[PDB]
Amino acid sequence: DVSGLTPCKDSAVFKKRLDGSVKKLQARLANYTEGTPAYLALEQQIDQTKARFAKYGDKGLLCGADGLPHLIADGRPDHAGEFVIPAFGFLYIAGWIGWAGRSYLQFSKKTDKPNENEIIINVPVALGMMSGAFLWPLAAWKELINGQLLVPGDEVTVSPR
Amino acid sequence: SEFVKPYNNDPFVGNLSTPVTTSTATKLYLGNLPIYRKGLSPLLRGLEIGMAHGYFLIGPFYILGPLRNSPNALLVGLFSAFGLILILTLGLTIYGLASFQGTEGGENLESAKGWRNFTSGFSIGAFGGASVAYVLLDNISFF
Amino acid sequence: SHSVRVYDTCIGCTQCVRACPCDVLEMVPWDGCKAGQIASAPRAEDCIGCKRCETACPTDFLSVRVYLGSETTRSLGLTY
Amino acid sequence: MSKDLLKYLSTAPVLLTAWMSLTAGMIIEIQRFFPDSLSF
Amino acid sequence: TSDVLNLQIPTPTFGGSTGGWLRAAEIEEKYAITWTSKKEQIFEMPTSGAAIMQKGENLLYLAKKEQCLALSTQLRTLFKISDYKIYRIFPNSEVQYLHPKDGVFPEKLNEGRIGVGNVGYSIGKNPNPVNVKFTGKNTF
Amino acid sequence: IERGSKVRVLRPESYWFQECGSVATIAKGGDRYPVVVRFEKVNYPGVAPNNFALDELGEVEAP
Amino acid sequence: SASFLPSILTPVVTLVFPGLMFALFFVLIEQEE
Amino acid sequence: SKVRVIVDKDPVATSFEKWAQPGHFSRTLAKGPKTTTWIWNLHADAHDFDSQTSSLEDISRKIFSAHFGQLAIIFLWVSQAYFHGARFSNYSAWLLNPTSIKPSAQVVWPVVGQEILNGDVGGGFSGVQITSGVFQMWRASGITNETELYWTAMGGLMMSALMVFAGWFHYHKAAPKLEWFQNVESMMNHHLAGLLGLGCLSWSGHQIHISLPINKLLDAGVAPQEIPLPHELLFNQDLMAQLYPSFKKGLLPFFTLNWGEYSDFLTFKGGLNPITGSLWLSDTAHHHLALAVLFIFAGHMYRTNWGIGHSMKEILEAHKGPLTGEGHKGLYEILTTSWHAQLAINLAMMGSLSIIVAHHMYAMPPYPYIAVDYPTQLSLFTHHMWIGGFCVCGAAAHGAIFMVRDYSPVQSYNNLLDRVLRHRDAIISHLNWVCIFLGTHSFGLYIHNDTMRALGRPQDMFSDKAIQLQPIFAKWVQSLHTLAPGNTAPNSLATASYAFGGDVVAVNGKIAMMPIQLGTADFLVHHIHAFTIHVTVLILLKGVLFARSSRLIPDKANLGFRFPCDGPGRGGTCQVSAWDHIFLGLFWMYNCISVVIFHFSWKMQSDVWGTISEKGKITHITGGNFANSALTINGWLRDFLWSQASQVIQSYGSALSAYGIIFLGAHFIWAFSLMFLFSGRGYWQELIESVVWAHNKLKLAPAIQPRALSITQGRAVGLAHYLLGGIGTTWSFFLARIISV
Ligand code: CLA
Ligand code: CLA
Ligand code: CLA
Ligand code: CLA
Ligand code: CLA
Ligand code: CLA
Ligand SMILES: CC1=C(/C=C/C(C)=C/C=C/C(C)=C/C=C/C=C(C)/C=C/C=C(C)/C=C/C2=C(C)CCCC2(C)C)C(C)(C)CCC1
Ligand SMILES: CC1=C(/C=C/C(C)=C/C=C/C(C)=C\C=C\C=C(C)\C=C\C=C(C)\C=C\C2=C(C)CCCC2(C)C)C(C)(C)CCC1
Ligand SMILES: CC1=C(C/C=C(\C)CCC[C@H](C)CCC[C@H](C)CCCC(C)C)C(=O)c2ccccc2C1=O
Repeated sequence: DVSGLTPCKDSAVFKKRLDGSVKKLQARLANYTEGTPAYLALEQQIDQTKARFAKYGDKGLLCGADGLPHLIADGRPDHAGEFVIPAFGFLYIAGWIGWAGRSYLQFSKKTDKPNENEIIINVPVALGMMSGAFLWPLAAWKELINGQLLVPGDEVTVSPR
Repeated sequence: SEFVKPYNNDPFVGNLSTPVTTSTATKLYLGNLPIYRKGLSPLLRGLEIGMAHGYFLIGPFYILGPLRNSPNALLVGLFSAFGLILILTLGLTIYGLASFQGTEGGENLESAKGWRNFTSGFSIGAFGGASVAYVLLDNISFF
Repeated sequence: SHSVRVYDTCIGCTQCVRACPCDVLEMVPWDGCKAGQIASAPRAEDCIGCKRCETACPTDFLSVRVYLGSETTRSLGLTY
Repeated sequence: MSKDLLKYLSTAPVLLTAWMSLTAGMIIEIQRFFPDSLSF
Repeated sequence: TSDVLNLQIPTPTFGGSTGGWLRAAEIEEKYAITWTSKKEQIFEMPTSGAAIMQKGENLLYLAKKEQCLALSTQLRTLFKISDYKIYRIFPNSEVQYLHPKDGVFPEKLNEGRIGVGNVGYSIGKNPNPVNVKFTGKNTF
Repeated sequence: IERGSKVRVLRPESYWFQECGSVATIAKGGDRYPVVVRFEKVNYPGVAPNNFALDELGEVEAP
Repeated sequence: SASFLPSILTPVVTLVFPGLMFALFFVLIEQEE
Repeated sequence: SKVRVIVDKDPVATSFEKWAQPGHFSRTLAKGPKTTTWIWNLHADAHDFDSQTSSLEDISRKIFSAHFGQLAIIFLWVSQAYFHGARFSNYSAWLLNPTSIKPSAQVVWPVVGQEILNGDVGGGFSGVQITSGVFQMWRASGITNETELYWTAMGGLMMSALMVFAGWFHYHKAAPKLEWFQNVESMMNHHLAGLLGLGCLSWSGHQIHISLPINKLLDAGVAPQEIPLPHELLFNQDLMAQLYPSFKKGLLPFFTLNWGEYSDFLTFKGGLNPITGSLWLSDTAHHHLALAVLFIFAGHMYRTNWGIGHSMKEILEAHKGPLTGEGHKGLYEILTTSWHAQLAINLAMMGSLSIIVAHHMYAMPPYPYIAVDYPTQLSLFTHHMWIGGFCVCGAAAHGAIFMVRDYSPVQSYNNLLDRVLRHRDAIISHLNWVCIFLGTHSFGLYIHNDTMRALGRPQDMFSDKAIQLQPIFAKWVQSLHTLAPGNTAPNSLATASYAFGGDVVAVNGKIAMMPIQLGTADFLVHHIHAFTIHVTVLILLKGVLFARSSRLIPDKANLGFRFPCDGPGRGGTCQVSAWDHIFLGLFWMYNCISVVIFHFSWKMQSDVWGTISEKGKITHITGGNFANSALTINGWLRDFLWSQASQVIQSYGSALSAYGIIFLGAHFIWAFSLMFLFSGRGYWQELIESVVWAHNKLKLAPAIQPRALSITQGRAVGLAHYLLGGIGTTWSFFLARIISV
């Protein structure tokens, strides 16, 4: 496929890693009596290892010559389960955090004691901005068009140069 | 009692008159060494310092040197002492050149003539002391 | 010896003279401020350069300025 | 509670510790329920 | 006052310290401070230790001007003595008067002083160092 | 400018260059920097006000 | 015979030359006007 | 009655009001933050009670209540060990076989694949191996059951709640006056008798009545579940007489001074118990009895309400000579009016005591089966070394604080403090010369050995096959200790410890303790230790002595205890404060303790620890390579660090993988320290300005203005990161090495 990589469901080294991973825990299992919670924990580990390897095979990941999954951050649609969709998710969440912080900063600036509102948070107002930052890509765009997002540039302090 | 007092009756000089600095024993020791003995020309001061120092310096090269377990151990120690004595003489000469410039000379040690006499005495004394300790070490079975 | 200069943004609040540990600075009469005095540095050869005057200035970007320069036995603070 | 104990609980370190504990708990429980996720 | 110092003024009773002036005070430069006391009391020396100051007039030799002015600061902020005089003794027995020069303290205004080092513009209007290149002078 | 005006500082070496401050007192005399401007942000020494000249302030809001 | 040149030049250069240069440099440092 | 209880009633109201007002304790910080320096100043000045109030009484009350809170924390920390032993351990399976079951009392939750840390410690248990030695400590007390651990944990929780209540009570309800704290004679008597002597007496009673019979039955082979319970042994003269045939006579020989009849359970046999490889518990009980009598006797020295006793002012003022002027006059007022002086003495004593504990618990294993538990021995030694080094640095720190703040020249004229301050240049100069001499010799012998071995001249080295440096004094002292039983310890069966020579003690193949031979490498590394200790002493003593003034800065006391500098003047006055001297000396403490624990680890792995087989064939862990490889720095680098890091770098995929993770992370933190240690504040302030421009552009400027860390704070952050990274790397390396071999 891409870069000479094979699917992990069709790779022999991936299956060999599966067998080694389950065999290590099976060898660890032989010194415990059955029914003891140590035995149950070890067989739960074996089942979790099998489930993880089966999931990695089923999701369509590409494994290399070492038998380990390789992520394709290219932007292809068939590998959108890799980088691109977590990219969109993180961009939304990070913009949410930034917009909540910015909104609370505006509110604390507009009060009588801006310093005391930052070490001691106004929790109801902070929760209000924090929950209302869910529509940050629209509110930020509206503030950008309205000219409230950016200072003109002659009003921010600058070093003499 | 109080055996630590201001040095030379001045309470604001950076020294103390402890039983180490101003004892009569320490004055007799450090007023009769060659560098401090009264009525000595600088050449004799240098000579008396040099012979003891050369005796000293041929001390460690023979016993601990790289050729200690060799039939030529004492000769190599003597040559190493000679080299160290030459280095110390060169250091004394360059110290006298850097320190005493445009001086009136005389029997004072802190002058060009005095330091040249002191360095000459030290060099000849150091070579002589190294040779004397070579002679005594070569016939150590006499004692 | 370091060079000390006092600029005309002085307000004559005397803190540089009090902060000086080497008697470098002194107050001379002036008419450019409400206090009627400006700092002066007539003994800059006794400057050590510790910049205690610059810590004591209240004006925005301090009026008394010490520029480190040549080193002598006084500006190095040598007792020996 | 009190009008001044809640103000102490509103301070930056207490709120930071509580919110980081909540975030760590949420992520740990997500890892407990949906483990070993590489792709989406 | 003038460039005169009484060499026979009694000194504070001190047990001797390892902080006094070294060889380059009888060779290069030495400083002394003289003040007037009302009572016999104990003060901390700038070169470590404690000394008893004599009731009356005192004289004390130090190695630098910083030590003399630190001792004067101690004699001001503590128990109130404000008539100290700091001198500078040269190896050829020549004395020069330094502190309370014009007779009054430098923080108080005194008519008759000339401003030295005053600059007739704000600090942000100094010339660029390119304009003083290959001249030897500076932009201060 | 007057007392209580909101001004913008044009001195380039000031900590509050291109920043807004409030005029506190304008002295009428021979002072070279008569206008006193107080700021809400302290500088590195922690000093809130400073004395400014009439040509170093650009004015924003009338009293 | 070119088998003597290391044992001649290396001590002469490496030991004697910088020692004399250090002494000369120190003397030139400490001379004054 | 001069010694009395005088107490103020309800001085401070209990309220959650100053909780919501941070920085209330100081005048400057209570006005609110303007920059992000008020936060760090709030954290730095929280416990500096001397700068918050000028009243010594309120300072003392704060100190007392804080002591109560600290004791509550320590009680909770004891309760955690007892509860984890009760509920999360394999202590019973370890009791059934304390030579093949590895102790473990800490289990992890499986969420993220970290269940691999639950290794096979034996006994049908999965968990993280424990090197604290609490298991052997419990076995030495006769805690064979898992109910007693649970109830000890519950009692520890109850005591922690008691200390919390006492701390609230003595600051908000019944705060003692200043005259209560200044009763140092009464305090000294009460501590020496009631704390120390009564603790020794009660612990000796517990030992005699519980731990001697239970451990005797355990060493006899009786399983722990068929051993009589301690309450069944406490009130049974018949059973104790069956075990120790001297309880038939009862308490009568004690009162008739026929104490020789109690020699069955109060012995001075010395040596080690062959069954457990530890000290005899009868020796321990006898030791605690002797200590109890000695401490109760010593607690009757100082004067209280009754006419007998000493005054400590009269003892000090009588000790004066010709060379010291007024002597110890004025030290009583110094130590009864200042808390920092008492810290400066007590921290030094506690650090030296921790170091003594580290040196004594390895050559004299006091708990059963702790000698054959090599990770426990290594961890305890290194732990107590690090604690001692930190405390001995703190002693110098508080001596400097006292000298800056609480020193008074009128009070301390011509006494010992004044005479020390009047010749400090001589002290610092001679200690400087000693440091240079020791460093040149001790390190240049290593460098000379490196050069001789690299030049192919092993016959010119400083080795046992070459020019020898035999520690003749240490060997003579060892020979004196080996011949002590019978000659200079006539009523002694064996030597004090087998490190001085004697017989090898083995417990089930493993070596408990064997003689430690000293050679030229031991001479060399002991001189290295002396040199490092001397340089640390030089830095700390120079900081204490020059805390008030120096030739460079005559008015250093007016600048404070901690301050960054006095400008770039006088050529540069960087790090002139006594705080910066403590900051510099902490690095040298780290160096000294690291070399000490490296010496201990290599020498014990090379010449003591190992196995024994038939006909007494001794095979050590590393193979006896310390004698010839610890002579060169390359030998150290190749045979200690490179050779013993194999366990910590190959721990991935096993139960020791957390040690490799902590190895890498501590390397990261140690390298992260140099960022603060090398750089300076102004660059970071300008970079923060550049970031603040973007924040101001996007309307994101905080009202609390962001600032770079201060110079003192930057140095403190760099030093703390350096110490954390170094101690973490050494911790992970030691634990992963010694657990796996
Ligand atoms: C919510 C507040 C907030 C917002 C919107 C931003 C926004 C920005 N920062 Mg930033 N920053 C913040 C807080 C914030 N910062 C804090 C608290 C610090 C100190 C640790 C920094 C330190 C910092 C540096 C050193 C740099 C930026 C940079 C930047 C810019 C690029 C994005 C970036 O690198 O993010 C990275 C952000 C961080 C590494 C800091 C995140 C810290 C936390 C997670 C955010 C604070 C959340 C806050 C506590 C929420 C409380 C509000 C609530 C009560 C409602 C961008 C304008 C960069 C720049 O100038 O690029 C042009 C840059 O170099 N920031
Ligand atoms: C300080 C550490 C130290 C010490 C003690 C030695 C010691 C030695 N080295 Mg050595 N070396 C060192 C570091 C050291 N090395 C380092 C760091 C290097 C690498 C750069 C080397 C590289 C080196 C080489 C390459 C060689 C040696 C050799 C030697 C041996 C003979 C050297 C000799 O005679 O010098 C001359 C010694 C003196 C002039 C003695 C001066 C010291 C005196 C005793 C001081 C006395 C003070 C006195 C007590 C004060 C009190 C006076 C009062 C009573 C009035 C000797 C055993 C040689 C050898 O083969 O070894 C067998 C050799 O070839 N060294
Ligand atoms: C810069 C080049 C260079 C360097 C680094 C060396 C280095 C060395 N030469 Mg060498 N050599 C050079 C050029 C150089 N050579 C040239 C051009 C010649 C031809 C005349 C020779 C002829 C030569 C002989 C015949 C011998 C060496 C030997 C040696 C070795 C011992 C040092 C010594 O006694 O030198 C002595 C070298 C000379 C007297 C010749 C002068 C070297 C050049 C011309 C000087 C260059 C100076 C350079 C620019 C640095 C300037 C700064 C300086 C003043 C600090 C050493 C490895 C000895 C050897 O083999 O030991 C094993 C030896 O016997 N050299
Ligand atoms: C015999 C009486 C006695 C005893 C046992 C103690 C014991 C103690 N004092 Mg103390 N003290 C006493 C008399 C006594 N004092 C007197 C008369 C004065 C006034 C002059 C003081 C003034 C004083 C001050 C100012 C301070 C102490 C502190 C301390 C503690 C030191 C920390 C330590 O070693 O932890 C060891 C910990 C323990 C031994 C745990 C047990 C804790 C309890 C409270 C001990 C007593 C229990 C009880 C009496 C015994 C019951 C036996 C029963 C089971 C049969 C320690 C608990 C310091 C401290 O930490 O403050 C809290 C401190 O700052 N004391
Ligand atoms: C008996 C122990 C003891 C006590 C009571 C004190 C008490 C005091 N010390 Mg002191 N000190 C001690 C031991 C002690 N020290 C030791 C052992 C050292 C040597 C390292 C020092 C070094 C020292 C210095 C250098 C200074 C003090 C200062 C002070 C005073 C104020 C402290 C303060 O507010 O800090 C508040 C408390 C904190 C800021 C907490 C510190 C947290 C540390 C740095 C991090 C710990 C990390 C942790 C162990 C591991 C983290 C792991 C990671 C993965 C999270 C106070 C009187 C200062 C002062 O001005 O005195 C008048 C001062 O400048 N001390
Ligand atoms: C490996 C790094 C290293 C080394 C070698 C040193 C070396 C030294 N430090 Mg140090 N230091 C270091 C890191 C290091 N430091 C770090 C990281 C810090 C930051 C916390 C400090 C902080 C510090 C302080 C605060 C102090 C020192 C002091 C000292 C000196 C101790 C006196 C002594 O024995 O000197 C002898 C020399 C050595 C031990 C090293 C060389 C030994 C050679 C091998 C033998 C002799 C060689 C000879 C002289 C030259 C021959 C070869 C030549 C002809 C080419 C010494 C110069 C103390 C000091 O100067 O007071 C006395 C002191 O107070 N250091
Ligand atoms: C582990 C622990 C714990 C516990 C502890 C305990 C258990 C303790 C005990 C203690 C005790 C239990 C003590 C006791 C003591 C006792 C005593 C101290 C006694 C004494 C006695 C005496 C001193 C006597 C005297 C006499 C005589 C001899 C003569 C005269 C008469 C008489 C009789 C008086 C807790 C939980 C807390 C916590 C955790 C840890
Ligand atoms: C396709 C793709 C890719 C690429 C990407 C790229 C290339 C991107 C770029 C990007 C860019 C080139 C960007 C730029 C930008 C600019 C700017 C200018 C921005 C800005 C921003 C801002 C301004 C923000 C703001 C805010 C908000 C809104 C929220 C939060 C808060 C704050 C205020 C911060 C890769 C291959 C990787 C992968 C696949 C996919
Ligand atoms: C980097 C640096 C700064 C800048 C450092 C600053 C401004 C510290 C910032 C503190 C932060 C905000 C605390 C929290 C850190 C992170 C936000 C959290 C990281 C959490 C990890 C465990 C992931 C200095 O001010 C400084 C001063 C003097 C000498 C050296 C230095 C120096 O090296």
